[PDB]
Amino acid sequence: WSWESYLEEQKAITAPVSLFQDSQAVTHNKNGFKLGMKLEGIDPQHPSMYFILTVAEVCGYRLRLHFDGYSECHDFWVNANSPDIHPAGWFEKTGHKLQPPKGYKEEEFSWSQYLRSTRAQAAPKHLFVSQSHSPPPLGFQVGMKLEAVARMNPSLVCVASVTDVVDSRFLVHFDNWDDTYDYWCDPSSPYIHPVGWCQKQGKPLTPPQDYPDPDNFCWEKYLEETGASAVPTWAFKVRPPHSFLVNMKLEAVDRRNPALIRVASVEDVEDHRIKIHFDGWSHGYDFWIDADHPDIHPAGWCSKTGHPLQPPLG
Repeated sequence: WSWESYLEEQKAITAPVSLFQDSQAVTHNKNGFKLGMKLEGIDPQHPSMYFILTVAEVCGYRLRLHFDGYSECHDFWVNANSPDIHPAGWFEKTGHKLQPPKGYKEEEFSWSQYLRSTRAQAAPKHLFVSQSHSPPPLGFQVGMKLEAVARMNPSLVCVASVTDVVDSRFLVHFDNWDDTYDYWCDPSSPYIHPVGWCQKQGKPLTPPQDYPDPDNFCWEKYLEETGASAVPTWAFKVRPPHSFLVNMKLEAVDRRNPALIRVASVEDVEDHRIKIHFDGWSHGYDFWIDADHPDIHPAGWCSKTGHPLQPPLG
């Protein structure tokens, strides 16, 4: 099974490499991670928290991460060029807090001792794209407020704060709302707006949870109450809409079993998101995803990275 013949057969076209951020397209970097190596990384489900992680599996340019001491049903995949993982000792040097592996207390964890008691190695520093050596995102500092879209199913534009900054990105948090809604962005995200955007758009702004007298939430009053400043307008450099067109083919990670990447097709589009359909499967599986999501790639990504591509259901 090659893409050449599948295109010839379906009389289809692939989404050009130029439509992808090149972190989604780069295939020539070597994956240096090895089974057993230990490191630090955020919990996808709680992006504001850091844990000790172990490389559970290596496949192509990807790897499965395991929360030391916890159940294997929490393992998740990332690409080797993921900005959400860091080398051992990162949190300490960056002043971040670490959630100790199951069984330890924050006051009894030292990499030195830990590696020795587990007879393991820390993944070398030269594998991580993110280890705080980069220039912070311009104009976005911890404590600043803004309006951002929360994937609350359905989505809402809520009052939010920058609660963490790492290298070139920041973490958006929704005031007094559940932690799990946080997400890392950069200044060009299409989901963030400056304080006051909603009012100027004539849209409803969702105030903090249980904020007294929600109906009359007032940004100026709130910034006064918190002493927080608003992310300055100039800092927002929203990116242009993507140019993926319907029917273009590409490769996407199966979110029913992320260990697998299938042949995919653009089913529909919006300004910043595309709808994935896995060739040969029901449409019940279609799903929307941001155009810059790290789990979609140009055709041939698997082959070039040594990862198995699942052909359309035959």
